[PDB]
Amino acid sequence: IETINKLNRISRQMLQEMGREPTPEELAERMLMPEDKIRKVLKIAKEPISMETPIGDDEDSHLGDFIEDTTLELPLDSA
Amino acid sequence: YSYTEKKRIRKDFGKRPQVLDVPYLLSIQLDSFQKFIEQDPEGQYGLEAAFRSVFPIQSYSGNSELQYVSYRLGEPVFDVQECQIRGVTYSAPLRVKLRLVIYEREAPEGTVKDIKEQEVYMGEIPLMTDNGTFVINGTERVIVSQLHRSPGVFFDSDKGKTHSSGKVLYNARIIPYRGSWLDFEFDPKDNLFVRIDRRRKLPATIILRALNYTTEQILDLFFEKVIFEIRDNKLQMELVPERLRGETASFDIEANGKVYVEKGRRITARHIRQLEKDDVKLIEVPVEYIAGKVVAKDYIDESTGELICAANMELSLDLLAKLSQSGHKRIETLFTNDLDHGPYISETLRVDPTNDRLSALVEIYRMMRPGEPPTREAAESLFENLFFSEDRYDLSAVGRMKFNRSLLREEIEGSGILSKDDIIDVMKKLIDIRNGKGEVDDIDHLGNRRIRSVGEMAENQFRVGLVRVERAVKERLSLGDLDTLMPQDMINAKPISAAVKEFFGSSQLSQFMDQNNPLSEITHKRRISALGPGGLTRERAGFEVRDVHPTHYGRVCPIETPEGPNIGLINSLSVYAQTNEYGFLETPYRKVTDGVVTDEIHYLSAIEEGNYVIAQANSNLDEEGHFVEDLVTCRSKGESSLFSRDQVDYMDVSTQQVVSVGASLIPFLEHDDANRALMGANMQRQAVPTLRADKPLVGTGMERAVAVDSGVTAVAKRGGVVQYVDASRIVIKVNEDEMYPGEAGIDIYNLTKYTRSNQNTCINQMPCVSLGEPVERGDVLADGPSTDLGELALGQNMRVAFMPWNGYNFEDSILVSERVVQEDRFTTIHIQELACVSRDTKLGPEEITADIPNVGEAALSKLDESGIVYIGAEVTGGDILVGKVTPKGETQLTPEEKLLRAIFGEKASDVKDSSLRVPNGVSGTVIDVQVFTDKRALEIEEMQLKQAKKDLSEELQILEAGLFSRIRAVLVAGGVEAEKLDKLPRDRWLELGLTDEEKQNQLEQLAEQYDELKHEFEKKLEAKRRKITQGDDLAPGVLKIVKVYLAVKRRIQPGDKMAGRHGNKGVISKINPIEDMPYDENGTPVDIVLNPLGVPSRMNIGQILETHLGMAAKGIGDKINAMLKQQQEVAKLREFIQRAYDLGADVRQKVDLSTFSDEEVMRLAENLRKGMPIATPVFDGAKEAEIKELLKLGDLPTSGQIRLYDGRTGEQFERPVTVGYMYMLKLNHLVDDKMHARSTGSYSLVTQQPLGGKAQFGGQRFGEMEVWALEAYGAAYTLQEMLTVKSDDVNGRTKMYKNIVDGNHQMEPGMPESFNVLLKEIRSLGINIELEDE
Amino acid sequence: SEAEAEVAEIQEQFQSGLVTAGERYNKVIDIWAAANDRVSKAMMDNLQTE
Amino acid sequence: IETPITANFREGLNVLQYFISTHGARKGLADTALKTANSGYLTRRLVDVA
Amino acid sequence: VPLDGGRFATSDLNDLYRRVINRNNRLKRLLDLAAPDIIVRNEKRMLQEAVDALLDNGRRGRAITGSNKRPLKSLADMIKGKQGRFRQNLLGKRVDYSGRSVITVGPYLRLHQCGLPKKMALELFKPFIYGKLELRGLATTIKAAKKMVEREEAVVWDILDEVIREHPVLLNRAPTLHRLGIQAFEPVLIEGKAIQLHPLVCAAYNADFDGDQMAVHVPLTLEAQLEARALMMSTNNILSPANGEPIIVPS
Ligand SMILES: [Mg+2]
Repeated sequence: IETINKLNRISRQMLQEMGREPTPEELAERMLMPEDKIRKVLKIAKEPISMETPIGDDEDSHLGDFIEDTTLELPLDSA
Repeated sequence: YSYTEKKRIRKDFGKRPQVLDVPYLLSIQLDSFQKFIEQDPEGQYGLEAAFRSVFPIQSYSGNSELQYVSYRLGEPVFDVQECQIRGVTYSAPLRVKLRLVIYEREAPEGTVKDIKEQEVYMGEIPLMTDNGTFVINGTERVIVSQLHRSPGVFFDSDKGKTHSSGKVLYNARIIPYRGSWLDFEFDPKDNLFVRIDRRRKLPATIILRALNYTTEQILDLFFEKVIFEIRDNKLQMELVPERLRGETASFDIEANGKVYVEKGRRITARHIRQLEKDDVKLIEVPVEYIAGKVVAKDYIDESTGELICAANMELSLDLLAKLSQSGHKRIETLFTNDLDHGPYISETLRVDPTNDRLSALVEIYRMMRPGEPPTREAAESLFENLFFSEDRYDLSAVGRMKFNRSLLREEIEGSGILSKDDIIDVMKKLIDIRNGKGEVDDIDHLGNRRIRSVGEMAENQFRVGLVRVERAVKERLSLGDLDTLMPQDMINAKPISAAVKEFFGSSQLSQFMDQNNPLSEITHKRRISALGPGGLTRERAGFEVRDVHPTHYGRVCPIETPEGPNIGLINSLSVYAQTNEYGFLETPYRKVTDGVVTDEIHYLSAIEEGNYVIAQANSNLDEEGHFVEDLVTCRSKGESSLFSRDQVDYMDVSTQQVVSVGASLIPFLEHDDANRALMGANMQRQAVPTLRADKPLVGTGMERAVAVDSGVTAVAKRGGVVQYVDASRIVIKVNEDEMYPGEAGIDIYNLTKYTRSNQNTCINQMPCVSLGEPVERGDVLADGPSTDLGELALGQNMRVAFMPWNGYNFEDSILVSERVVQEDRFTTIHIQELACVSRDTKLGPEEITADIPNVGEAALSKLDESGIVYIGAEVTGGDILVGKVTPKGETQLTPEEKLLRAIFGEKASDVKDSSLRVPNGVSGTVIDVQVFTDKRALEIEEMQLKQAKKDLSEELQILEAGLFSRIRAVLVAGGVEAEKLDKLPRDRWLELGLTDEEKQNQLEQLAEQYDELKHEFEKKLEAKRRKITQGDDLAPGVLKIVKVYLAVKRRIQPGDKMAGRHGNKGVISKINPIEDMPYDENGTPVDIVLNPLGVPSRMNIGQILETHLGMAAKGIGDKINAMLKQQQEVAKLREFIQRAYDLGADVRQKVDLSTFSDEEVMRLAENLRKGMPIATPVFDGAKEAEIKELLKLGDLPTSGQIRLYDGRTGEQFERPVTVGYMYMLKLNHLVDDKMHARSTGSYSLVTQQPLGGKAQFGGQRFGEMEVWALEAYGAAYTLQEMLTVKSDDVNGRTKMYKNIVDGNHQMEPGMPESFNVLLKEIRSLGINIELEDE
Repeated sequence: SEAEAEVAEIQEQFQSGLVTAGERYNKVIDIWAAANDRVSKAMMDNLQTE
Repeated sequence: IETPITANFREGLNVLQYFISTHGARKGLADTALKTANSGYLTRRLVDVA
Repeated sequence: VPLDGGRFATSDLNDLYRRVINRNNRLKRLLDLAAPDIIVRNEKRMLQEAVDALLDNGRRGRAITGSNKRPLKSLADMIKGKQGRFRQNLLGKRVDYSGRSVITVGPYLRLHQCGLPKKMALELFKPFIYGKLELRGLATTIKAAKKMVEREEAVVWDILDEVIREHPVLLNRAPTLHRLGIQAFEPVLIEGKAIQLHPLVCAAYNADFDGDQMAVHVPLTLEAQLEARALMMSTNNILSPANGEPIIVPS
């Protein structure tokens, strides 16, 4: 979290100085860490996304309906 | 005419000589964002308004300060094109000049201390495309103009409960625009009660305790302020004539020396008249008269400071005398007499004694903050700051307006703020609406208020960013250094750009466009809603908001609105419509003066509309005279009836101004049905572009401006000779005298290509023209998906016959010859899309390569020598396009497979296959690949390099073989090596002719070309060769992305849904061989056969008229055909063609051909042969007489009824049949786009139950209806099969499955999981519930 | 032409400040009804066994 | 209304005759689309007794 | 459970479970410290509330919602109304081996007949044709049968006809008002993508060909096959039981 504080502080100084989007090499340097950390944190900032949301604009498809389950078996494989 | 309409005339049966030409709609956004951006010297708007509003910033002492100087925008770096591709903001930099002037505070305010004038970049701004689109992150995004709001009072009347009074009782309500609500209510005991937004019940009253009043002014609302003057003994007093309005004179209302109203006598209109006319409200009256009266206000003796009489207390004579002795010869009276003032506030005071404001404020707190302790600045700041502070009314200048505009304010704009004056004035206008006439807004009528229009929101989020700035600006100004602290060191480029990004790119009410049709996209642009924020909902709104209002005329098309839940809520805009400034709608209506229908036109609002009388444009004007007949069709009062001629105040402009554009396009609507015309108007927008462009023979006249205004135009360059000619490009060479010596002056133009639609259809443009012909400005230089020479093209023109046929046109179905698809003229295309995300894999990047063991990697074993890459690189369905591989983990090391990879032995890490392939059965066209950034590995990638270097070596050799002409020639200037130049090898010419000063410079310019060019090749080689040589190792998650799109085109077949332009649908059920079509003794068979089963019950007679007027048109087209094959002389072409143009009765529209030369008539006749159209304007349509004269001019039957021959036996049928040509429409509602049938799919999580939706392999859900039909039936087995196995149970389905393959189809019942779930659910509730397990 | 003369009379009646509207208005509708029901007769006579 | 449809489909309509028909069309249509529930309830409550 | 993109997915109950356990453990803390029992009262109200919300959340007061601002489904609703077991998915299921698509007329059908685009014939009847390709043994294994049937042998057609001969199947159009909206005909295999339908039963279906689609269902077992042929059949149903009139009206 302290690292992430440093980054979401330093990124903004960066886009000031830049004035346009810091895709992670126009971000990484001033952060003081290489590209891969900024990128990794850019991935991990996804809190999960709550099945009970209506991905259908209508009350037609809560995400739970779309989910497929690839764990048990397929009967042709048993055969 | 114009060349594009010379080259093809739409004959026009319109007569009604129109004063107006059709309007345009889009003016408000350009002006808004322009003024925001505009260099306003004096009248600031937006930007410079904001700047001069904020800067300069300083200390109050003067210690330091920054200065504003000016602003300038930068060029937006990339184009909107890359901003649509790349997934990028379209935006332009911002640059502001700022100076840091600073003062000596030692000297008083000596300014010469520091001056740092420099310019500051601070973020780009997204800008407006020429549509108004704002491309942000790959994406054009847009406003909706949204229709919403309403106050009022609405209460019933109860007659004379106090029968002595006989009074009407009505409660009363307020709606502030913003803030809290508040009601009266009268009860059965005749008492005025109140609820302050559902506060505790009190003596309070509505706006009055909102406005801090006691009983006197609660009474003063309806009644007024009489003043008693006791003149040295005697009472006198004064009046308003509209106080004593239908009231009883107890005594003699006389005057100075004249008697108005005697005793017991009511002050009739005669009495108020003479009471006004004689200039008297003055009279000598008895003092006792005051007995019964109520004092208006608290009165005292100033000597005392004692209430002689409190406010709202009945006056007398002992208080008369005391008031008068105290210093009141003026007794204002409020009036609680007895009769009509039923003692309501009195009984309330006898029930409740609170009569103070601070209790009003505490109770304000307490309703607002119930259970919370009232504190006075809390209750008061609550009461005020909530809905009168500028903070809350955020600042919105559409607000500012919206309140000006809900004020009846003339100031559109004003300040940047919404002064609470705007609030109370909007509220007072709104309560003046409700007390007056009950028309608050245009709720459902499409006259559009209050509509929040476009552009403005940019400024809202702009200034939000400005505040996001200004806080930190403060924190760093006051704290940090002042002298050494530049503005740009205080200026961050993030929030303003970040806002105008977020909002232009995140919204409701904005979504992808309906691209299938220029009609659909205009009427999508000419579309209105009653939904969204601040709007309605389908479940909350009813029928009143769905049916149409009599204001609709000239404002609302009642014919373009869906049939679903959106039936009346959704409804489209009419043709001649515009927008008033308050949002509202006004309407063209021809002024009628003296009955003479004046050609100037006034834009009447709907509230103006009803009070005036409007005549109809169907009216027979008497030739600049007036309405001819006594009974003009005019209209007012929300109802039509029959009135005189000079009485007209307006007439309608056109026979159109009610209609929308989509409804403008069916000819002969006047012979059509509202539901079927409604169905036609909807499916017209669902018509789909064909490959070719076939026009309508029958028009209404509106085809051209819609094909045009869905597009734009072009321009020219210097005089010259046309260099290169093309569908879309032209190159011109400028003349030598025009060519400046420095430039080459190869004036070149730009061009057009293919593209997909938002709805998976095709985009393109082609010419309707030639090169070396004059182009009148405003012409159409290139056609569209649905346009040709500048008119609409939704469908095709061809034969029709109306018959049953052997059950093939049983119910609404369609039959058709084989020959139409030999032409493919309905056959057409669907561009589809396919993709490859190549992402980061832990085991290593997915690499683009494909290596294969396992002998042949089979059936490749059985092939001929050739092999599925078979001759000429041929490839089947299923083959690979982009071979991507992904590194693979390891797996359990079983002896068999490990023996197999000891046989073949894929080296190590076993980079698993991920090739991008042709999915099964594809007959499309993998038309191109874009990408977004082992043995055959190296073959494919160095061969990709073979490909690419040959591409780009070509690119080189062309682009520099260009330049080698000038290199050579540059020697030949300054002498001539007239035969010394060429034959010796070309390079060794600089050693030829050379002279003094000015040539060696060009020997070296020449050498510089030799340098720069081979240098750039070295550059590009480096880049290109490495980028093909590199493996996939690109970016976070972007290892790379590869792209594909398809184009599926094949012949049409049963299931496709075809139709015309009157609701006349149809499903296909067979294609008919031509010999198996009806034919005639001419042997000429029918294209299609239709069932006339429904036209009486469909009542789409316009389709019939369409048909006849089409048959006659092929009548003229065949004449020109024969004149072509027979190759007529110029004279005859002239004769016949001018005979063709001037054919109609009194055609409004007129051309001569003697204007043109011969070859122009040749171009004219060589461009018309696909067809000339005709306009049947909608309600100014054709007549039976015209089409019949026209048809027999074709030598055809008058009614186009012709004996037809079957060819299954060759005979004649019994009766002749109607024959002629209709104009029909394809749709995106294709059996292609409809067919799927599938099997079980997925299951959910929390209930674990199977799927519905065919695309994802769905089973269909059932209601209780459908299981209970099975109960009625008796399939108890099948019921339990539909209770356990397929959805809830497991042992049932799997026992059943094992058994059916054992042949025994036996039943084992168990229990649905639903049941034990029920138990555990009701058992978490702590109740004993449990299974009775078998 | 007959309906034209009829409504012209209706107009002049309205001009008088007599039949004012409801009598007039109902009168007008009833005569339109009858006029084109006669049209309906004319036409169904002018097809079926002509 | 007391001033009717005079013409027919062959002869030719007026704009407002048409527009008056749109009302009855829409009212009857909303009745159609919004009573499958009414039978829905009556039927299914009756069956659940069964 | 997870999703493809690492995102996770849950039932709302876990929320309330966590709430109750946490409040209880904090109460175990407060009761070890002999804390001022005003907080023990507040924790008791809170424990009872979290219980009662596990029991019934949105009945008491203002409902509990996420950052969504939407309230969260309880246990009770998973038994109750529509989305409970009963009305949605215990009484009324999604079906294995089914199909549906647009319909057109069969003017030359006999009564017992119906179209079948052999594509979906094959899709629904792959187990029979597979068992029969093993019985004959051309496809010696199910790899072989599946690859042979992806490659659409000529025998797959004759054997599809063989299997489909005397093999009834159901037909269903929405809305299924009364019994005769769903019947069982004999297949007629066609390569026409539109279902053909004996025109006289357009009325029982209330069906007319303006873009309609029918749906289809498979009697696998033999009680179901024989019901389809004896009871749902087109030839045992000739009168409304509402009233003894014929249902064979000329269309
Ligand atoms: Mg239908």
